[PDB]
Amino acid sequence: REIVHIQAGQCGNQIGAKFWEVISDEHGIDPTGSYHGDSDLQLERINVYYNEATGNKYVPRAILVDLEPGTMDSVRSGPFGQIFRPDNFVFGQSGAGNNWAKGHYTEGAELVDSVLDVVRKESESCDCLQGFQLTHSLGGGTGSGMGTLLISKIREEYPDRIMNTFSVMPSPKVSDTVVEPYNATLSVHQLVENTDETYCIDNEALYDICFRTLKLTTPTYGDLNHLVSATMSGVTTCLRFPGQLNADLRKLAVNMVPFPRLHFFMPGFAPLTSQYRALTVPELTQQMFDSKNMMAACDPRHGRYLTVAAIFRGRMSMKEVDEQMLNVQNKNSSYFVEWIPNNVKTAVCDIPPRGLKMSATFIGNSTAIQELFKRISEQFTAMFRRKAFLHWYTGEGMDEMEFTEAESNMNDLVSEYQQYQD
Amino acid sequence: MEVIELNKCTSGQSFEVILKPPSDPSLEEIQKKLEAAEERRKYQEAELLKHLAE
Amino acid sequence: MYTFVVRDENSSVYAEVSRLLLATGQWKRLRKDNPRFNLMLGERNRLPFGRLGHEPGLVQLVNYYRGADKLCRKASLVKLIKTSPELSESCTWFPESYVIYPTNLTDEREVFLAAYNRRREGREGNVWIAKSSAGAGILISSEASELLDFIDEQVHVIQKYLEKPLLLEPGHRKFDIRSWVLVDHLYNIYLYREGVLRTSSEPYNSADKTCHLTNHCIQKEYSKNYGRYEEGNEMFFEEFNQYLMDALNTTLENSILLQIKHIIRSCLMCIEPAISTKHLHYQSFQLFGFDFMVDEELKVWLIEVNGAPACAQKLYAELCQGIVDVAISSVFPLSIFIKLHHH
Amino acid sequence: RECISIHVGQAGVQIGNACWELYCLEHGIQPDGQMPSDKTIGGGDDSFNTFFSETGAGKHVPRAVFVDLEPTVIDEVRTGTYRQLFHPEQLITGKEDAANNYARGHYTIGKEIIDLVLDRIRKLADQCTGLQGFLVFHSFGGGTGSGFTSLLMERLSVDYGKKSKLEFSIYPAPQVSTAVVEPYNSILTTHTTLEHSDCAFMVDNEAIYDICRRNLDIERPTYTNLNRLISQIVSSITASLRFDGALNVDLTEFQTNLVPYPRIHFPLATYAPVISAEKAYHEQLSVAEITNACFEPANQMVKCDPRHGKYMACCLLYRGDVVPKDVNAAIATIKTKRSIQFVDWCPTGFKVGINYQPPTVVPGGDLAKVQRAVCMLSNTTAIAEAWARLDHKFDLMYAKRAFVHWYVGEGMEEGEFSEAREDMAALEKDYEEVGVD
Ligand SMILES: Nc1nc2c(ncn2[C@@H]2O[C@H](COP(=O)(O)OP(=O)(O)OP(=O)(O)O)[C@@H](O)[C@H]2O)c(=O)[nH]1
Ligand SMILES: Nc1ncnc2c1ncn2[C@@H]1O[C@H](COP(=O)(O)OP(=O)(O)CP(=O)(O)O)[C@@H](O)[C@H]1O
Ligand SMILES: Nc1nc2c(ncn2[C@@H]2O[C@H](COP(=O)(O)OP(=O)(O)O)[C@@H](O)[C@H]2O)c(=O)[nH]1
Ligand SMILES: COc1cc(S(=O)(=O)Oc2ccc3[nH]c(C)cc3c2F)cc(OC)c1OC
Ligand SMILES: [Ca+2]
Ligand SMILES: [Ca+2]
Ligand SMILES: [Mg+2]
Ligand SMILES: [Mg+2]
Ligand SMILES: [Mg+2]
Repeated sequence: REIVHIQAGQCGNQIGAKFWEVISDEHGIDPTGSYHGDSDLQLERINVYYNEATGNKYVPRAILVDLEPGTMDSVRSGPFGQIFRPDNFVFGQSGAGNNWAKGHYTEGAELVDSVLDVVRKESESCDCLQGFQLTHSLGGGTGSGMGTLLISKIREEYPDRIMNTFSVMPSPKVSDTVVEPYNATLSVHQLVENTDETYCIDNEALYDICFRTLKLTTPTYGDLNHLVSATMSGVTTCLRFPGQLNADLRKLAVNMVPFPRLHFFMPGFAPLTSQYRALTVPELTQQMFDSKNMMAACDPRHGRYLTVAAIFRGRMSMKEVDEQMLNVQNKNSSYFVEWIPNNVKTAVCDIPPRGLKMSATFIGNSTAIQELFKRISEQFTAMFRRKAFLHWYTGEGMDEMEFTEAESNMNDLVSEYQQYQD
Repeated sequence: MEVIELNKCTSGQSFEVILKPPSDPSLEEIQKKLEAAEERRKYQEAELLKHLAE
Repeated sequence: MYTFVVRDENSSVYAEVSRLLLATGQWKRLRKDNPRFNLMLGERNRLPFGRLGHEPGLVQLVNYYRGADKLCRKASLVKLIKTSPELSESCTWFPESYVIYPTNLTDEREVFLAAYNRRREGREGNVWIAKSSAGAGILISSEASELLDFIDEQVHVIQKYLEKPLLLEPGHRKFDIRSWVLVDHLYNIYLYREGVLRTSSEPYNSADKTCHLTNHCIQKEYSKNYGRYEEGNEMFFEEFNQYLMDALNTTLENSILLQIKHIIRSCLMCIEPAISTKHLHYQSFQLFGFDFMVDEELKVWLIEVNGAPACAQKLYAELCQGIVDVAISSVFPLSIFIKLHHH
Repeated sequence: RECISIHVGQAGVQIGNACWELYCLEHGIQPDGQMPSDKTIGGGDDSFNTFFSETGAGKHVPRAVFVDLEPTVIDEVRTGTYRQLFHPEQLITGKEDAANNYARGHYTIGKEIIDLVLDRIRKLADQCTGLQGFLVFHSFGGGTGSGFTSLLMERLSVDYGKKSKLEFSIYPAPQVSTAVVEPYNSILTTHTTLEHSDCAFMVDNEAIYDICRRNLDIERPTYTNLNRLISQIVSSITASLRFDGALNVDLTEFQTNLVPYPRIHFPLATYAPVISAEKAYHEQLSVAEITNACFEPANQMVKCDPRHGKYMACCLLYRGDVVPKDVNAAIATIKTKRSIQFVDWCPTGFKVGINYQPPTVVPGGDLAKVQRAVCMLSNTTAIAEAWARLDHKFDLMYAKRAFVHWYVGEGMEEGEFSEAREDMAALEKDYEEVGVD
């Protein structure tokens, strides 16, 4: 079961670049593509994210997309830049100017066809393609605009494959432009309709974790992206490493998504790292469900968990893992829906992440995620009610009504997340 | 408490102990519902492409 | 922290037990339909026992013993006696009783008329009584056709009437002893040291149904002398025991309680192999209310057993705490009872 | 005669792999299929030939068919120790599993492979002078075990309308769960299989898990521990078919002795004794001790309380050093203490069967070798508890239509849910009408 990776935009390629830099190490793949590990478990499922080449070389099944050549030149010049397939670099020149319209309708349109040719070529060499995973931000123009355009076009051609995304939400605390709510609202509507699984990565959460928890006075995008790498490694562990659960993207969606539109997951990770003391199983569980370890900036206690999937990594007592997991459910039983039995799933992997002996990653379909969409919606209306900055989008051919629709679709999503909270 | 039908063999024996007396569809019908499900599955798909065409 | 749910709002006893558990600060009340509980205060009718003991890492307890209806219903009690060797047909403390089905509707009609004609031809007192589980409808008559036609006019039962009841001289009235029994998950039989006497207010007349029925509702409704002698027509053991000493020159422990403790043990040991939850995936406890009646020779009789009793106002505090102490905290850690030892 | 075993889904394949392992040990068949005991190489009308065909080279080949929409589980049978037993034509695999979706295993991914499975089944059916029926191993909760099984039961009922069909079903348990939509699949597959299965043996994974923990002292039972225990019970039930005897000698007799009402065809199995092989030496239980254990809920394959449920039939299947007189004395003494209330329209009696050969165990397993063991098959109304538990979980998710879109997206209609559930409510009504006091 192969997965095709796609990274779009500055944020999409920079977090995506780190993702490959991380798992490549976890599987023992050097920057040249040669395997230099010890455990065969590293290679039992290497085909999921890597294609084997001549001379036992492992090339990521990744596609790098951007309307500017800047962020992709850095990737090629980065640590693991020589490992990516050269043909899979697809870039434009004019850029998207942090404009959703430019990425979705005008400048991305010129480039989108070329990308699908690479996607098609990768899918053709997949014995059993299970789906695609995209990394991008919703606040910019390329990853947001063009990224959703690709998702829409990929669905038209692979309607029976799972569409997964790691979607970085904008935040005024970490902001590049005031039109980020416009771009994010337009993108959210697309994700609601055309994805099965969206990992909501809120830059507000990443910032607070770097500032409050990790005690970094001035977080940099690199600091926030270290958090994203740890999470992306955690939520792909069951895919990348063998287990008794034969995990795949379709199974995750069937069990995590009770309603097709409510597929926006709150990811959490423990222990938060920027360090020699090992962490016990109860410590992982407590921190994992703690709001200070959530990557979405929502209070879980303000909502209810529809479904939860937790992954513990390292050598530990699986019996103890149960003892502490069931404890949380039985303690905070009010924060889990009572009408979905056995809505908490736990898996264990003996292989720990690089640098830690014990770790735990958490995937939560919580109705508290409505707080995030409400935050975006408020920021969106605050500008739209005065049509502020709309000329950047109407100049690219869009009409006001398309905003009013995305606004309504956003407010509707919040209402849907609310009805299931009672 | 009456043992009855004491059958015995080399590999075993069996008996009964009374303690108190007393006081499908056809192949076509299958294919009909099966093919009918793929029709709804292909119609729901066609609607998706029609929606994406818009 | 411990988890419990509530599904019986009309329970005046466990409305108090729910109060105390929360007051400890170590117990939490969830919603009635939450499957993850450590304890259930389930409803009277249709308690879903089949769904209990199936939650991983969750020791579940319930305040009702499944299958206890065989002892807390009129028809099943009489059928339990006789058919049970322990509670033989020759049960000295159980009033002679027979199960009667209405004609519109096994049945024991011809057997009732058998032991009736013997008393008429033997010059013996032949007064009987009929009642049912659908009561607030009772009839006391010396004839046969009158009681059986009243039955035709659900499953009823007819038993012999205590035509010679023990009467308290300060009034010449009839009392009714209520003893509270608690059976925990270990099937230890705990009797509450404090009981009540729903005394009457009118003089018993062996020739009207107010001086014959001693329910607190009848005394508060039909009787006018409510509260003349004792408060609320409910005497306690301390007052009663003193009257036994001054009048009959005996005590409550010997002339009455010895029999009461025997009747309690016999009934619960009889159905122990049918309701015991020792090797079961869930545990059960339950509070019972035994109603007795004492005759003039100081002999205790068994009237009925209630599965959902209501405790006296004074003794709510002392009792409902005892429920938590021995039934709820015995399995979920955070004397006023007499343990009836047995095997 | 002959019996064809069919193993569907992950649980069916793994449990079947454990059963045929135990059959080989009990029949002395080597992992290369060579049975030295057999002196009729190539032929043999013996009793064990009902489950094993004989090749010209003298190889005892199981009369089995393993099916799974995904190839990972059956590949271990192909590279396992007993790989030589089967030929590849019996091991059928797909590419994509059903993703725990009944609709995906019945309407979409199942319909692609049903025709092939039936042909492979016919390849064995034609090797049978008289075919008795089929033994179907599968899980309620799995997408393939529920969806594809029900489809096959519909088709077998057409192509083999005379042959009987017995079921070994794994009732879902949260302790070893695999998906949250398992209740949906368990209800859909029971509704679509009820009219086709002649008798079904439910195994609650909760019972096996607890039994492994308490009696075998295994902190975290694996599927291996569960399957090795389950195969012991399956062996007791199928022993009468594979060894000479007179009780339950053909598949139709299970229906006669245990299934008076066709829809109430879910006998409750109880096994004893389960002893930890870690124990150096255990106090070997007596005939009366193991018989009494048949009435302890902790030893039942489905957690329920037979006291509050009337019996309709009861078979005792002893295995080992057991003599009829011991059995009768145990039955008489257990009547007095226990409360065994049959229905008024059935005799209060027990059909007993003894096989002198002691229960076999796998070398290096967890089950100690015992000198006498018993498996009780009692068709008691108390097993309706499991249907109620399963039905309540169904009503909780379906009230909000949770996860339903996944099924309708494969072709299913929302109505088929209420149809399947209303059938389950009817089954719970039938159990009550038979168990009223
Ligand atoms: N006793 C036992 N139960 C099992 C075993 N394997 C899976 N199960 C149970 O089966 C249920 C899931 O069904 P599976 O058989 O794994 O699924 P499947 O038949 O492969 O169908 P798919 O969803 O397409 O994979 C869960 O409730 C598990 O507890 C096993 O080996 N032994
Ligand atoms: N055999 C008998 N002899 C004399 N009096 C009898 C009797 N059977 C019943 N009684 C009288 O009938 C009264 C009420 O009977 P019973 O106990 O059936 O009523 P009930 O069900 O309302 C009691 P509770 O309020 O405790 O549930 C008793 O208090 C007693 O005075
Ligand atoms: N976490 C993270 N967020 C980023 C990064 N770069 C930009 N962002 C965020 O994404 C939005 C800008 O999007 P950007 O990726 O530059 O848009 P694009 O280049 O046109 O696709 C803002 O909300 C930024 O805070 C990055 O490297 N990491
Ligand atoms: C790759 O992503 C993952 C996939 C899976 S799975 O393929 O086994 O899907 C399942 C199966 C059963 C389930 N029950 C519930 C409540 C959720 C759930 C589920 F998601 C499990 C993962 O961790 C537990 C996981 O995390 C990284
Ligand atoms: Ca032979
Ligand atoms: Ca049939
Ligand atoms: Mg930028
Ligand atoms: Mg009353
Ligand atoms: Mg599978």
